[PDB]
Amino acid sequence: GLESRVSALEKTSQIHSDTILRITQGLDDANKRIIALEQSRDDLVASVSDAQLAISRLESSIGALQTVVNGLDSSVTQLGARVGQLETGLAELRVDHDNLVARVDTAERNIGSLTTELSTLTLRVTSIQADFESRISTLERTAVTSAGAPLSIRNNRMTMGLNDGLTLSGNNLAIRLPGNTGLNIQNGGLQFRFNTDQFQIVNNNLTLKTTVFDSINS
Amino acid sequence: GLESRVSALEKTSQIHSDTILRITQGLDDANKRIIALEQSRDDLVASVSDAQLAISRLESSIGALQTVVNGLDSSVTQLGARVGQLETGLAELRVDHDNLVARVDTAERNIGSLTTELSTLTLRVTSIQADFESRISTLERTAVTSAGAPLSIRNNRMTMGLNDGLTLSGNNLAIRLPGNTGLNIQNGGLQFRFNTDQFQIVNNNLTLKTTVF
Amino acid sequence: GLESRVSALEKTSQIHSDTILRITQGLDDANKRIIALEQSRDDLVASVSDAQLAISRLESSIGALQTVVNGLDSSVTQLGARVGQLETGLAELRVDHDNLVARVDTAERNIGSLTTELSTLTLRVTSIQADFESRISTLERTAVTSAGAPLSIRNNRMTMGLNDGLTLSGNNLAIRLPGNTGLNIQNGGLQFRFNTDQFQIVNNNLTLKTTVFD
Repeated sequence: GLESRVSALEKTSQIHSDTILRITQGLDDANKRIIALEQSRDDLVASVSDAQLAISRLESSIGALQTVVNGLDSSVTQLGARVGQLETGLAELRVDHDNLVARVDTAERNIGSLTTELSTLTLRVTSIQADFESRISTLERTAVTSAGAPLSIRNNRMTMGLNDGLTLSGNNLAIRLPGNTGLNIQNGGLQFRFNTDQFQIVNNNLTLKTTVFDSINS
Repeated sequence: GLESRVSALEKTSQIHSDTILRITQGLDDANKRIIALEQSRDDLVASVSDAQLAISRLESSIGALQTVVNGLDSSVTQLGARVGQLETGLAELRVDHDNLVARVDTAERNIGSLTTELSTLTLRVTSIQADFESRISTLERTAVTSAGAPLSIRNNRMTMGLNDGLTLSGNNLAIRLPGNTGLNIQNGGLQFRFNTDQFQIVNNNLTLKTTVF
Repeated sequence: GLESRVSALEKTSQIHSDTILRITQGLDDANKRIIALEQSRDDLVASVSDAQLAISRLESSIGALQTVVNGLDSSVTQLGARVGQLETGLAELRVDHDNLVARVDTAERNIGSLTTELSTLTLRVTSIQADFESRISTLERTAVTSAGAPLSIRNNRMTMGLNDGLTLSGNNLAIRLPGNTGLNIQNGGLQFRFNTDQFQIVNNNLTLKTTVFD
């Protein structure tokens, strides 16, 4: 009856008491685990906040590096064009210098050639001047350029003027003896001629012979 | 009395059972949600640790790359100075070459004139030598340089030496006949003169005239 | 007895009601804190995921930049080698040009000395030509190169041909009178001689003296 209803309550009350104590232990365990979770949350928020700032710094550093590198790339491209032209320019100036060196090599050979050719010609002029000076001089000292009477010169020709009594016989000067007056060229020269029965020569004087008048005296 | 007290206890006891069951249900659900949070927490810790390590590596590699980019920047600057010096040096040498070319241009033009003027002078010396050689030798072959007696040369003048018997009549050679000895220049030359009543000529001999009785 | 048991149950029933309410308050506190942790967890997942995505992007950028930088380093090295070859080349051309400048410096001095020597010789040749021309043509105009008889030239020597009657007394032209014929060179020239007791000269005529007949 009423004792049965009380006994049933006491039975349930003991179960309620045991279950309440178990729920309390479980709720205490859940609370501790929540605190540990809130601590982990705070640690994670701080680590993530630090990681986010570090990432932002890395993005600034990388972005600044990319621009510096981009600049370096253009400068290297400009220097590559400048070295390329410098190698072309130096190759051209070397070809131009070598072509000029060949021209100087030819000019040095032509200068040396003119030096000996002029030396030969200067020596030749000295040789001709000396030989001709000596030859002209010999002629000037020894050639006949004037003459005294009976000789005369007209246009490089010398002639001899002769008066009557002197003439040319063959190629020679001779004594002219016209007619017959007792003069003759004989016995190597000029001789006088006389009748040898009438005349004689005594002391180189014409003399009448001693016997001339013998026929008259007889 | 007790029936009402027990009845009240029974009513509260039934409410307690129902609330206890709902609380157990709630605690069970809270426990399941705590487990999921602990697992999520473990996964976050692992991923944050991995993120920190990766950041640390990015910091190291950016730093090393900055050092290399700094070294590259200085090299590009040093090369830029060297290139500009080479560009000036080549432009200076091209000017110095072009000026020396102009000096060779005149030298080549001066050699060409010297070669021409020497060639004309050589032909002139040959021309002068041949003309004078012929003229001198003609004079050396034909000119009178000596003479035999009665001719003599003194200071380029030729004279004729004359003995008594030969003289000048004007500028002509003549026979000298001093005084009157019967010799005379007449009838075109030398003749002997005699009295024509006392002498005659027979075979070019002076003869006494026959009519002298 | 039974009333003592009822009173024991009532006391326990009130303790149960009070603890149930405290557990209800505790469980409610737990649920609020769980909801907040779940939302914080969702935000952390989103923020960690954003950070992981940002990290992988930086890793790609660093990898790509390192590639470019190594290429640039390779490019600067080759350039530095070309620059060094250009420097040794320009220094070689400068030496070669300055050695040619010295060769042109001596060649110009040689050309100048050769212009002087050729100019001096040209004037000298003209002087020799003018002096010799005058002297030669003076000899050509005045020198004796031919002679009329009795003068004759043989090998630049002039002689005079003489017939009998003409000879030489030393270097002088003389009349030759062989033997004793009455002719003699006396009183400055040619005279005829005669016996002055038998002959006389009257009007330059040989005459017999009157005394010869007596």
